[PDB]
Amino acid sequence: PDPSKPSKRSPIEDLLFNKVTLADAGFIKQYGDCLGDIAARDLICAQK
Amino acid sequence: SFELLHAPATVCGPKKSTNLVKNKCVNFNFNGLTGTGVLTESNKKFLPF
Repeated sequence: PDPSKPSKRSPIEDLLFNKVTLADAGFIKQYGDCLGDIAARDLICAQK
Repeated sequence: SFELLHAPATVCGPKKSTNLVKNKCVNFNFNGLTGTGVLTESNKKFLPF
């Protein structure tokens, strides 16, 4: 762990998360240019 | 013969006028297009067709 990277992640671990691209379930909350938050837990995930 | 398309609709029923209901799950019905949903102001581009 590198206590300068988020959480108890090593320099390698940092690359292991940052180099995998997630744009699947739970990262899409709103769809079709609808209004409302697309962040935190402040609005209901309704993926599409 | 019913033509439902772009441009304003001119024939509607003998019902009480209202503009819209907002941010509520309602059965919407605008320009003859229907469905069940929540209405908010549009935020996207349109063509005149």
